[PDB]
Amino acid sequence: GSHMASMKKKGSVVIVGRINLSGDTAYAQQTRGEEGCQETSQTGRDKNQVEGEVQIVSTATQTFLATSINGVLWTVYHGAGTRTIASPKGPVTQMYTNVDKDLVGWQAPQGSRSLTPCTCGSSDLYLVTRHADVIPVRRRGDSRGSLLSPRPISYLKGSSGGPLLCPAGHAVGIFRAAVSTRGVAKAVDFIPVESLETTM
Ligand SMILES: CC(C)(C)[C@@H]1NC(=O)O[C@@H]2CCC[C@H]2OC/C=C/C(F)(F)c2nc3ccccc3nc2O[C@@H]2C[C@@H](C(=O)N[C@]3(C(=O)NS(=O)(=O)C4(C)CC4)C[C@H]3C(F)F)N(C2)C1=O
Ligand SMILES: [Zn+2]
Repeated sequence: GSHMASMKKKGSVVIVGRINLSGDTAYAQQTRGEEGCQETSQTGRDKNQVEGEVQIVSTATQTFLATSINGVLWTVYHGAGTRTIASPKGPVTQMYTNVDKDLVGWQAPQGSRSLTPCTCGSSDLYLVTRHADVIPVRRRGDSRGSLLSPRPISYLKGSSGGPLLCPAGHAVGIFRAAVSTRGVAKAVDFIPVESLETTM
């Protein structure tokens, strides 16, 4: 538009839940409903206590995941764009932005826990989805892995930004895109943790 006085501001990304991995059972928890999410996106002020490594995040139009690794909350650019994230003292600007990698990052929220970058060199991985499904993935290249059991794309939608983990629970990568044919996801593409470590 040409009328700057009425130009709108995009809201903040908002943490609305988490994938609980602290015990023997993975499960999703919601920490904020849709109305409170809307309010928090506009103010950028989120007073909720943050816990865990994998957050469920939302904008006005999308929901996806974000994963703390080495004190940075990482997610995908196709979800967050250049948006700030809401925090107790207001909006927080991204400290990493790389559209070529489909990658953004903010300082990790106070109270969050960070995953350690994997140095195991192992190819037996586990994808964690927004529904707290743990999906075995065999690593097939620097940024690719195959599902041991393929599943319709619907079961992976909304899990970009989530982690691929090694058998020891280290972060190996961030889920970016799916490889699907006839609607069935047979493989996943992820941002390797080394690419995060280079971006850092
Ligand atoms: C056909 C398909 C499955 C839709 C698509 N496959 C696909 O493109 O595969 C090719 C071949 C193998 C790698 C990939 O190379 C292209 C790179 C794509 C990309 F990822 F780097 C990407 N960079 C962007 C940078 C800037 C702006 C937009 C971008 N858009 C991108 O990709 C787009 C988005 C990405 C996506 O849907 N991700 C997921 C997801 O859950 N999102 S989400 O949470 O619902 C949501 C949309 C709320 C945020 C995990 C997959 C879930 F659904 F399984 N896409 C399309 C796909 O996965
Ligand atoms: Zn490891």
